[PDB]
This record gives sequence, structure tokens and C-alpha cells, in this order.
Amino acid sequence: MQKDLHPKAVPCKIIYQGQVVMETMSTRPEIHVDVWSGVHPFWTGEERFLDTEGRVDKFNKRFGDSYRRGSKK
Amino acid sequence: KPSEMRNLQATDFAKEIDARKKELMELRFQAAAGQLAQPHRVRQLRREVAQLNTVKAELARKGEQ
Amino acid sequence: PRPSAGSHHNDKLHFKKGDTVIVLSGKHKGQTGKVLLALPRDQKVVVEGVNVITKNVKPSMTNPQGGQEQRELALHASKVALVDPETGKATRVRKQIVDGKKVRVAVASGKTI
Amino acid sequence: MKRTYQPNNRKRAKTHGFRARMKTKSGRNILARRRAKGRHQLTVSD
Amino acid sequence: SHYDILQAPVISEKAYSAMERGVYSFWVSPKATKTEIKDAIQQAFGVRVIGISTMNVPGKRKRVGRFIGQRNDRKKAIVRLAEGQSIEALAGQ
RNA sequence: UUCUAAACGUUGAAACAUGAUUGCCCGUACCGCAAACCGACACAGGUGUCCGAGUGUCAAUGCACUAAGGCGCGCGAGAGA
RNA sequence: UGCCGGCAUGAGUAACGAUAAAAGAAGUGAGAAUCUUCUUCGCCGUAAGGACAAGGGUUCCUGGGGAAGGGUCGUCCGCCCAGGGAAAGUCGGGACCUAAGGUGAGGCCGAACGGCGCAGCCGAUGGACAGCAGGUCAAGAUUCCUGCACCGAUCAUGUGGAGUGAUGGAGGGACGCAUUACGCUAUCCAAUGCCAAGCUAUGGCUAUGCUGGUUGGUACGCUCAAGGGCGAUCGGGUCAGA
RNA sequence: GAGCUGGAGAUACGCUUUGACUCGGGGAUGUCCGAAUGGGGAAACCCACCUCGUAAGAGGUAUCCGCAAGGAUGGGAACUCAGGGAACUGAAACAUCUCAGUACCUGAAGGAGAAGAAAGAGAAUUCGAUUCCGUUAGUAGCGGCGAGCGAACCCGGAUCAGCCCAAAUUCAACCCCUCAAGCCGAAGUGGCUGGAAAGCUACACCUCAGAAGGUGAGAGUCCUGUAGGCGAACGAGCGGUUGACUGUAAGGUCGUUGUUCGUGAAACGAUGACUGAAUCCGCGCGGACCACCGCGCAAGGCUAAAUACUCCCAGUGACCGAU
Repeated sequence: MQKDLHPKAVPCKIIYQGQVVMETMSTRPEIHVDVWSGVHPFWTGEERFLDTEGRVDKFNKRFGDSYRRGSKK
Repeated sequence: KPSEMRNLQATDFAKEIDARKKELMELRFQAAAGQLAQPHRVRQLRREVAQLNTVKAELARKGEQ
Repeated sequence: PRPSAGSHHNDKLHFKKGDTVIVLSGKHKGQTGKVLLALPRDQKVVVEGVNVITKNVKPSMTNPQGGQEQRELALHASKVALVDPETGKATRVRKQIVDGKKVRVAVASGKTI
Repeated sequence: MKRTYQPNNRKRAKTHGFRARMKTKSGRNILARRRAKGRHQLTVSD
Repeated sequence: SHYDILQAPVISEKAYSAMERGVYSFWVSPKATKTEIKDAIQQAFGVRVIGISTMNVPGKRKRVGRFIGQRNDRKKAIVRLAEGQSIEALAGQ
């Protein structure tokens, strides 16, 4: 709700569960971790169909400078 | 009554309610109303303008469209 | 409720107002069934069959007397119906004259009233 | 002295009283967690 | 309308015992206020009303041993009536 | 009762005296620091608000008793090892 | 050593509840000790009074019957049964303002749910009466009878003869603690002040020995302001209370 | 159908045989709350402000998207995913793990959405559109190398059907055809112990229709079903020729999730910052790479049919029996 980025976003997956110094060599490792996270982009923008305020993204402005909807600022 | 206003729009029945439904409420009372008389001549003529205000908002809807 | 009726007889027996019949099923066999109104949807019927005895009190109302005639019991139809004669041949057949309200013609040995 | 509750239920109106599960959308299903979810009537109007 | 509020008496023993000067007690509708209950009792019956009252009185029908059975709310409208409309016979004693 | 802009405003808009006129539905009855409201029940539990006669007594709401008022409380007698 | 349903036995003993006295005449009838008409007793009476606060919702009544309940029971209940009883322009909600906090389209951000917040509504006990005492049945009262206050109110005439519309800054309603008295009656107390219903073999007195009973706001006065703060016609805010 | 409106079946009151009494379908008075939303906002309750108007009172007030109206958001018992994410247990305890992506949260629409026509599976030098179960393979692998999870190679049917971003659908006549009120539906009786016995006995009739059942003792000749077939006004419902429309514009490295693969002796979904090359006999991989073959080509979706579901309407089962 004017929270997540208008584009496509990242959240709703992503966990961890890595080890601690041991990657197949001398002694079979334990485990030690098994938890949650998530990712989000950034700001800066102008206009596209349906104005409200602005959230945009990161990897959504770089080449995101063609598929407009009516702007020229 | 009867079904005579199936062909009469001109506000005459406008005060038709004032007829029997004026002092039959004075016969709808307790005692000296009708226990052994003709008890039925109350809400047996109280649908006198009810179920008759149908096709009155589905017929009388004749305004101009 | 006082389970009597005999409403487990199923409402399709045709009977109405005004008719002359006999009886069976026992108890009497000497009783010309007749007149009556019947009660579709749960039916009461006694005719002069069973001579009850059921004294009502005698308050200060109007009754003061008792009686000993005309009163409820049980036993619906299923005795001896139809046939001006007495037995054999059904009757539920009806002229192609509509008027189900009182269609009149019965079976071969039937009557039209 | 003070019991553990006592009368006056304002926080069972505009919070947890009939129509107060919209303020908390995922409470609407909670409101609907004993009506459109399983048998039984409700618990706010006896 | 001019009549579609007026509805029934009140019948009491201390009515025309305490309700003789002219005052009655009516039997209105759940609709309180007062900008209807009056001109109802104002027409071809030669009786005029003013000084209306309106009160309340609930119901209470706790009958079965358990508790299943109750209310009816309902109201009434006392009024007043000064010198100007006595009786000349009608339907009330 | 403290102050007005567009506009409103010159013969009428409002503040004045007066006859006339108004505050709508709900409670306004019961016990109420109360065996009847919460303690599994009419169990010797329970906290707010207003008055609060009296002589006597430094004051005294401690302390005796009558108002008004509440009242013998969910019992009764004997013999009372 | 289960679970419910019923019968159990602890057994007829312990116990009837705070040990804060009661007898009786008489109503009634089914007999009456705890009802009722009542003279005597005593416990509380800053109470175990009456009203307001929460509550129970059917308490209160016209009363009515034991199946059962009030841990005796009973002709008492607020058990159970129909009806009756809390009459509004000013005591009560809102609309006129508000601290915790909740919420608030846009928005500040969050994986969604959402958290929160600008213009806001709420949320309170809260700022807001301009009548007091009498006449009231079965129960209700400042709404019902009487002398009585009107805040702004519904129209129109008569000094005004011309003013006025927003969130307001005002003066101020915006009060912390404690002391001292410089004020005060209802209410209370001095009763023979006013008028007396009248007095007891008690012994004793009939008279300065004696039961009891007698004001209220609307109103306003060098016989109500006891007591606390100086008032007005000329010029300007060397630039904002948008 | 002609009679009486559900349990305190309610006595009464009242209406009949060209429509009282029950009703089939297309509509309507529709109170406070539900999205309900004038405001208050603790379901049954208090306010402004404009249209109306015999002095009273009648027409209504809330956000989002083509924006200037309007259209939509409500509550849902099991069907797909997605944001979604632990966990007691086991390994005889015991962080990789099994549960798994499971409990729960949140978003969507139809009662169908979900994969489903492609830079493809296979492997003799074959085969096309997803899924399910049938058989394999319970194989290969995985793996504190531990319990354990577990495809592809050969198989069945429902189905073995076309096209999408820059060079069909909408009202209707007719309809095989469904939906409740409803229409008829068969064919003999006497006597006893006794409640009329369908038990003892006696004979005919009914037959494509002889399942449950009510009327005091199990009845085909008392009756409702079953075989034979019908029903309009309203509409859907599976529709058949056609009228008002026009049916052909990214690989990769490092850190990792999945997949059977706990990740390492392996390409393949994709992300955290970096590379937008190839650009056609060029390009994607056969489980890293060399050599040769095999097939498919940036680029966006539709695909009904079965697989998996179970609110309702007939009918159906070697169950219970009203703790």
C-alpha cells in the first residue's frame, strides 16, 4: 500500500542456514544457522501512469528511462 | 375497498383512509369492541391501505419517465 | 399431542360432503356411515359408530348437564366406502370434463355421483 | 478491592467489538474465524 | 397526513378519576418528539387536542421457568386539555 | 464580554423594552461502601460522592443513649458433666 | 486408583451463620413461636440512614397458590401470575473546547497485514441552569396546585435612527501549598420570646413548675457593595496576532 | 384446491364452491449493524446543511479507477499458487537433516483457476501441446556417507485441436434440454384364538410398472412410488441455423533458493554488485571441458476436455442408535 515498490520488488522468500568454517575437507560440519531476511531498492523519479508520490526501485531507472506514460521533467 | 382503483388516479382515496380507519381503532380497543359481536371487522379491514399501496409504487410510478 | 388421528393413512381419499356408506373394520358393522365434512390434513371422524360416554362438568357457564353422545375418539376411513350397492369395483376414474372439484364418473360398476 | 476486570467495555467496541477488525485487515479473517470458518454463532452478541 | 399517528386510548381506573377534567393518555408510536401526535386527533369527530405529553413504559415478560420470554417496550401520550372540550358523551364511561 | 476583511451597508440589519415562544429522545422507582452489584450461592468481605440533632468531653466523627431512620441477623427451649 | 449417570456411607451426630435480649394481647385460619393493629426491651445511628457512582434489569406495588427454593418450616418473598408505577422548555447525551491514547483519504515508511501522521473526530467526571416551598393516590418526582427566576428565544411596534460575517490573540473562565482569621446564617443553641393542649392520690405543685409549635427564592435600597484592582475625548504599530 | 392461516395442535374470530386455502417464477414494502459510509460511532442510539412547504415537514450527503458521472470494494465451510514459515519427534540423546515448506498471516477469480504450442523429452541415425494415477524405479543419486527423499529410460485414458505484444463479442426467434405447485398410475373376499389377523384355508384378476412406508395383528385388489408419459407466465440452463456485429498484428564469476540431488567431481529456474555480447550455417544445452552429432532460437500470452474439490437437489451402503 504505497509501501512496496511500484515495479516488482523483492521480499517474500530469502532465508539463510549456512555453516561455520568447514566446506568438505577434514571434518564433517555441524550447521549452526537457519533464519530470515529480505531486500529493497531505492529512490528518485518523475512520472508514470498513476501518480501518487514515488517509490520506484534500484535496477528500475537505469534502463528505466524509455517506457514512459506521459512526462518530460 | 374494492379493487376499484385499478383505474382511478386523482387523489380521492387520499382521504379514504379517514373512513373506517378513524374510529375502528375505537373498536380495536379492549372490551366493548367485539368479543362475541363480530370481532372480525378490525385487522380484517386494516389491509384497507396495505397490499393496496402495491401497484402504487409499481403502477402509480406513472410520473413521467 | 394425543396420537390418534390416523394421519399415517396418507391424504388422497377423495371424500367430501354428502354421501351414503356402510362400515367394516370391526367393532360395529352395523352403522350406515354418512354426512360429515372430513378433515384433509389430519382427519377426525366418528359418525354414529361408537357410542362414547364423556360427561362434561357443570360450572355456572351454560353447560350444566353432562351429555353422553357426540364426542371424539379415532378411526379414520378404511372401513367400507363407495359403491351405492356395497362391494367390489373401485371408483377413482374421471370424465374428460375437467372440474376436478367434483368429477363424477367411476369404474365399470361405478356411479356418476 | 479491584478484581481483574470490572464493567465498562469500550475496548470491545471500536477495537474488539463487532465492527472493529477492519482497522486490522488480518483481523477480519479473525472475526471471520468463527462464522465463515467452522460452525457456531459468534461471541460478541451472545 | 392529518391522521396516521392517532392510535387507541389508555383505559385506566384512575383515568376519569384522575383523568376527568379533559386529560387523556393516548397510545402513540415509537416515534417520540411531537410534531405529528396532535393534528391526528384533530378532525371530523369534533374533538381538539393540545398540550401533549409522551412518556415511555417498557414491557418485561419473564414467563418460562428458564428465562425465554420478554419485552414489548411501547409508549403513551398523556396530553392535557383545558376548558373548551368536555364530553357530550362518546365512548368512555 | 475581547476584533472583522470580498461582500454586506442610507432610512432596517442587529445589540434594545415587550406581548408572544423554546432546551429533542433517556434516566428522574428499588439495595447502594448494600445477605439482593463482584466472592462456585441471600458466607460474619468489598472501594467514591453529599448531610452528618443532642447534651457530656480542651476537639473528639474514641467514648453512653433516644430521635428521624435501619433493625433481633437463615431458627427454638431445657439441663447449663 | 478411570469418566459420566444413579445408589452410597462418614449419620443422623458437627452444624442453622458473626451470642448486636425479648414477652404478649389481638387479625387469620389448617393447627399458629418467629405475619398482621399494637404498650412495653434493646443494638446502630460518621451507622448496619437517605440521595448521587458501577452493577444487577425487574426490583415497587393491586395482590395473590406451596410443587421448589429462602440450609426448620410457615398462611411473609423482591418464588411463581395479569395488570399497575420512574408525565419536561431549562437536572441527563450531542452539537460549542480537551491531556493518555486510538484513529485520519493524501502522505512518512514497512514483504503483505500494517505502524504512524498533516486538515480532523473523538475519549473523559471534564468549560455550559436563567425557580424555591407548599397541594399528590398502590408506587414517581424541582416536570402534578399555589406566591415565584428567566440565559439566549417565535413576531412586531417604540429611545438605537444606521452596522456587520471567521481560528482568534481578551479581560478572563486556566484554580499549586499552607497559615491567619478581617465575613456568615440556614442548621444548631438561649425557650416561660408568642400561643397555651392543660396538670399528676404518686410525696409534691397550680405558677416567672410546665409538653409543643412559629420566614422562601425572582426582586433591590447613604437600615446588603464586609472586603482585592486609578479612570479619558488628539498623534504612531522607523513595517504581519497568514 | 374450495376451505381456516407453524410449536400454549391455540377455543374464538372470519372467508367456500368463476379463485378463500397452500403455492411454481420474473418483481416489492425492506427497520440498527454488515462495504452501509452524513457526522457520534460502545448493533437496536444524539447533530448539521439544500430541494418541499396550508404555521408542521418531505428529497440526501463516503474511498479508489478511463476521471467531468459512474463502475467497483461484503461476508464465506473443502479446489491452484504466491508474500508464506517455525516447530515436539527420528538419527534410540545430539546445530547439515525428516516433518517442509507443514501451523498461521496476508492477495486473487470462477466455481475453475494453476503447468499446459517450447532457445522441448528421448536416444537406433526418435518423438510435438500440462497434469493425474496405472507400471518402472520403489532404480541413479542424495547423504553427522546415518534414518532418509527419490526423476528420466518402455507403458493407459480423459486428450492424441489453433493463435497471441512494434515489419471475436453483445440483444433475439426457433431448441435435442433442464428447474420447483402439480396430473392420472395397476389388479377379490369370508370364518377362528382375537384388536379388523395379510397365520390355518379357499379360488381369480394386475404384469415393461410387483424398492421404504401409514391406517390398533407383516395387505397387489385403501393409498403415495416404479413402467406410460405431460405443465404455462419468469428465467436460466448443455444449446442447434440465423437477424442487429464486420471472425484474418539474457549466458558468467562469488555468495545462494529449487530441482531427487544436505550444494559439490557436474550444465539447468533465479538473485546480491558487476558484463546488455552474440546478432544466423551466429545462437541453447546432452549432466564441468575437448572433438563431432541431436534439437531448438531473444523476444508476451490463450488453450476449455480429463487430474484434484465437495456449500446444495434425487438416489444409493454386510453402520450407529438418541451419555
